[PDB]
Amino acid sequence: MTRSSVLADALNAINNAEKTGKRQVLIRPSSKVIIKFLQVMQKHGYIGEFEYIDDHRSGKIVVQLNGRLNKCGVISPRFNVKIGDIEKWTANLLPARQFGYVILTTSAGIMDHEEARRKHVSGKILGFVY
Amino acid sequence: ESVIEQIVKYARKGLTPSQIGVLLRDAHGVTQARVITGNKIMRILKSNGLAPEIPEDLYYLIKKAVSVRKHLERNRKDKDAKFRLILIESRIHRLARYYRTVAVLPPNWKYESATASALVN
Amino acid sequence: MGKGKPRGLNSARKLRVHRRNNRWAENNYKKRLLGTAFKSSPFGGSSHAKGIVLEKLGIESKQPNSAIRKCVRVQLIKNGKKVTAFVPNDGCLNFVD
Amino acid sequence: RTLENTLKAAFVAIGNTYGFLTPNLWAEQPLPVSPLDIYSDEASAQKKRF
Amino acid sequence: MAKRTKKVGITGKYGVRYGSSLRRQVKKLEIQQHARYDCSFCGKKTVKRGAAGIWTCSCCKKTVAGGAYTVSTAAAATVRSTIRRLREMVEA
RNA sequence: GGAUAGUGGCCUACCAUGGUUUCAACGGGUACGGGGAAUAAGGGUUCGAUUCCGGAGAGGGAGCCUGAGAAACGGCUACCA
RNA sequence: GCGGUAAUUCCAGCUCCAAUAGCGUAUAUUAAAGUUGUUGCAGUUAAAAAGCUCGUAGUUGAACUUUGGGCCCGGUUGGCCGGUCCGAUUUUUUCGUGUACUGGAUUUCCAACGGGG
RNA sequence: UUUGGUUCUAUUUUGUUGGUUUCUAGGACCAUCGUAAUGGGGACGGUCGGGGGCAUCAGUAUUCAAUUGUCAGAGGUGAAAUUCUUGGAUUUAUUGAAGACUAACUACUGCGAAAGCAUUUGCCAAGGACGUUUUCAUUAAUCAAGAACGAAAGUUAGGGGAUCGAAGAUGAUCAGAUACCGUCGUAGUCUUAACCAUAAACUAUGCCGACUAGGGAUCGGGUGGUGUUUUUUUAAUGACCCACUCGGCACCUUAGAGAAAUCAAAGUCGGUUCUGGGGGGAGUAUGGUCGCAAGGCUGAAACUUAAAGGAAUUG
Repeated sequence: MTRSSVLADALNAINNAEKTGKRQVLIRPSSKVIIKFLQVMQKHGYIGEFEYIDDHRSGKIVVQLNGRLNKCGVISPRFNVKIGDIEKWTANLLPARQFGYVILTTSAGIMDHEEARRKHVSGKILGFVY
Repeated sequence: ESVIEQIVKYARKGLTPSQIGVLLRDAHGVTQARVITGNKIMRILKSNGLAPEIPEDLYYLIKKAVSVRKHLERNRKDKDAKFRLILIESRIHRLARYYRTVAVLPPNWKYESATASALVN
Repeated sequence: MGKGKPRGLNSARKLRVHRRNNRWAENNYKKRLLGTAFKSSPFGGSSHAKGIVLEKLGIESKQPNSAIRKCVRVQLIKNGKKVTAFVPNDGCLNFVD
Repeated sequence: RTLENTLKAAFVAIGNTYGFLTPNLWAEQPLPVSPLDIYSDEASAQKKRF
Repeated sequence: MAKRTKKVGITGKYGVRYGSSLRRQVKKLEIQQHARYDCSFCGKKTVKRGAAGIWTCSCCKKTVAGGAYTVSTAAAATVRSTIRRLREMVEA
């Protein structure tokens, strides 16, 4: 159906596979998602090869990540155009304790949980960075 | 970009509506018209032309299904042994319903015709 | 993930609600096939002995009793020895072995 | 519990479900208890040599 | 449909009895005789049963032979194809 | 139209034949409903009750006077138990 | 599962002790039991993939928003008392009682918000 | 949107009400002037096939029949007997009618949604492949209920009925055989008509989508490179030397998972539906719906038990 779930799982399996990089098709919500993670420095960059007048849109993602291990220990999709979780501002279940962040899609723009508290917020979790 | 490349290759606007326009009025065949020429010229049409007004097209899909149905209907009337083919009649008629739900939503008269347009045309 | 459904909307989520109800294996609202009740006092006048199980041996002394809440079943007697007289009324716990 | 004390951890509530017996439980446990590798330490990596 | 449940066709005549099998045959041939049939000549759904083995077209008035109960059968159609196969080969 | 403190097929004439329900109507069974109670880390399950609050009664059922207010446990009428 | 004669489980009293003005036992209920799974689980062989298809009421939403704004954000406005939590203290003490404080999902109306669906 | 008209609204200057008429905004009716009205499946060309229906046609049986010819057996198995058998069998030669099925071919093989489908050959017509970038340009994707097909065997009418072949008949076995074993034998097998709705319907893996390891070649087509066989000599191929792509296949074969054995997805965590319940009682009772009926769907309780089960080991 979507493309978004394929992105989180393809990175996590790749970190394990030990690889030079990733390539995949991007899709519309999927490109919007990605950028937030990089900013917290899980990833060096990404660039979409042919942004303009093209059928699919394909994204080559620059990994942060080998030499030695990585940065993005686990990206595991909770919601990521997958499944319909919900979070409130008050109701914040999360794993990891702290070391890690949660990405919420919200009315405003994206951001981390910790920043999202300062605004207040809620949305649906995309995935868990441990 | 995609449209611009073919713009250099072809020849030019105004002329392209007229070349295409003839073949369509003769009898349908949007795909056919399109393979004639001078392809480099024809290549631009989706890329620049909106898409013309035409008879048929939305109707074609239904028309063909009914065309096929009648022929199969004799083969279902004769000998009963037809276990594979029957489902096909069930697939095609039904592929017409499947198209008929979205195709009904933009225009008028697709709603009246499309229901009716099994087992008539 | 999650659960299977996304919780997307428009009259969905209704399906799982049906599953919980059909499905509950044990005895439903209370049980009163026979029975319960903290003392249900059957006055019985049959004293007999029944067997025990396949792999051991033994022969217990039991007394059958007819309940107030109409039923005749075999009841076990706890303690060593016993005497039991006119009826009488002996109050039963109704524990499961 | 005994296993925790020796680990030189005093208090951890570790919800081990799905199984009774014991060599499999003891076998499972060194494996979280040797590879830690997840965040802050991950950042700390940069530096090298023997 | 009718106020009917399953399908009588003819059955009401019988009343109650007669049985599923017996009444089914007697239903099939007669209800199919009644069924509107195209005449080969005009193509209008004319054909009616004049009598057993007599079929007439209301529009053209050409009358034709056929099965007693049905205008036509499979059997008659088989005979016509084989004679034609023989006839074709002989002619070349 | 009538009625009533006041909504109104509440009730009643006439004209329309309706209106609901695969988002569960109608119907059946259930060893008061909410505020709340214990669980359990959370989630939910459980419980819904004596107390607070609102609802319904007085052996079963219907009607009625009085009174601002009652369709009345401590009023009647009056069949039945 | 103990008792086929020297019984760690009967039967008697010593001893050991859990607990202790309480205690277990039964019944009801809940945890564990992720064993109704939303958090928290299975469907190759464990209960379990519908024989398979055609479609729908109803789940989801294909390359960077822009209007509106229901779901979204961001700030204010209600939930009796009792009980629950935090302390004074008050009756020789104390639970009770008692004062004061702190929290409450939900819903109402209201600035303001535009990724998504 | 600017600019004028025509109808409505229109306190008014008038104590007052009044009778009588415009233009300005708004609304309406418009003219002038000045800008938009917009974008998985199919389509064309195509290839395979065992996709389905009907016809044609072949052979190879054995039976039956017609005919040869000719004696004392044949049949069958562990061993035998039943059976067949001098009225001439069987085995044997040829010829006909009937007659079911397609050996050899047929392969880790191809195709249909599945069930399944295999003589060659013809007729009508479908479907997946590719390649096009033509159209909807994301149109889509699944779905209880609904609806369709759905082996075989049963069932029923009617035709055909060769070997076969339940039941059932005699024989041997043997304590017993209604058993395996052998002979005989009917519905059935088959055809057209109409029902059944189920199978170990299996890939024990529902179906739709994304990513995530390679390796040998199999079929279809397409991009071919290259020359050769192979044809003919402008020339292009059926196979092929030799890559690549696309779809299925299956094996060989990963490591994170998988109880496991295993899998490459049954992996990494998806969309969606159905559905699970400790085992026996039970896919049963009772009621409903359907069916000619068989039975199928739908679907448990009293009660009973400290286990059923899977996989892997060691005896």
